[PDB]
Amino acid sequence: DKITEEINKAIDDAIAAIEQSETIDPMKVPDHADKFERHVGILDFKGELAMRNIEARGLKQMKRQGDANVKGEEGIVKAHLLIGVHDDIVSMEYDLAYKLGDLHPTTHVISDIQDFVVALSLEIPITMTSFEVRQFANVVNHIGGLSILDPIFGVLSDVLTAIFQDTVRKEMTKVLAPAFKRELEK
Amino acid sequence: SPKEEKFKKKLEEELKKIRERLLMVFDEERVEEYMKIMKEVIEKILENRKKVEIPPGMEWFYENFLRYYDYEEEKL
Ligand code: NA
Repeated sequence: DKITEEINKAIDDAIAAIEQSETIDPMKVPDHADKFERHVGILDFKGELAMRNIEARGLKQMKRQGDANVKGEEGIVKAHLLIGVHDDIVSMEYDLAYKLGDLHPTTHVISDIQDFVVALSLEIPITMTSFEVRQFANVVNHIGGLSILDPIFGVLSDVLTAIFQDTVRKEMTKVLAPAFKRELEK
Repeated sequence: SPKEEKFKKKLEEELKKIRERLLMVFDEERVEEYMKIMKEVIEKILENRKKVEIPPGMEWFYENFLRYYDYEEEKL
C-alpha cells in the first residue's frame, strides 16, 4: 500500500522529467520505406511507399493508469505499470510517397493512435526489467486527397497500420525505454 | 428525393474519380469489373438500410462505406 504509493510517485516523477525534456513531444521517427502487396477483391496491388518527416505529438500527456500492480516475492518487490494517453490522442504526421502502376504522388498523412499505452516492469530489492509500447488498439489514417472509398486508400491504410504496429512501435520503444530507464534507476 | 439525389450525385462523382485513378494501375476491363462489384455492394447496403453479403477482400469497403454514408447523412 505504501510501496504502491512510493512507486506511483516515482513513476509520476519519471514521466514529468521525461516530458519536461525535448525529443519526446514532438518525437522524430526515422524515415521508413517498404514494398507491399495486397489483394482487394479482383485487384492485385503491388507497389512501394516511403514515409518521411515523421513526427509524433501528444506524448506530453503520458499518464500513469491506475496504481502500480505490486507483488512481493522472496524479499523482492516486483511491480508492473501501465502508462498511457487514453483521453487524448497521439498523432503521427508524415509525408507519404507511393508508387502503384503509373501513380507516383506525394501527399501528407495524419495518423491518429487510439489508446497509446506503455507497459513497464520494475524490481525493488529500483531496476527497470521490461518496457514496451503495446500494440495499437486502432490507427485512423487520413491520407490527403484519397477518399475512404478508394481501394488505393484501403491498401495504403492497411500497409500503414502494419508499419505502425511494427516499425513505428519499435522506434518509439527505442526512444522511450532508455529515458525511463535513466529516470527510474537513478 | 432531393436528399437521396444529392447523396447519389456526390457518390457517383467520388466513384468517377476512383475509376480514373484505378485506370492508372490496372487494365480497363479489370477496373470495370471492380467498379461493377463495388456498385453492387453499395446497392445492397443502401437497400438494406432503406445481413448483407460482402465479397471477399471488400470487407474494408463495407466498413468504410458505412462510415462514409453515416458521415454524409449527418451532414445532410
Ligand atoms: Na522521418
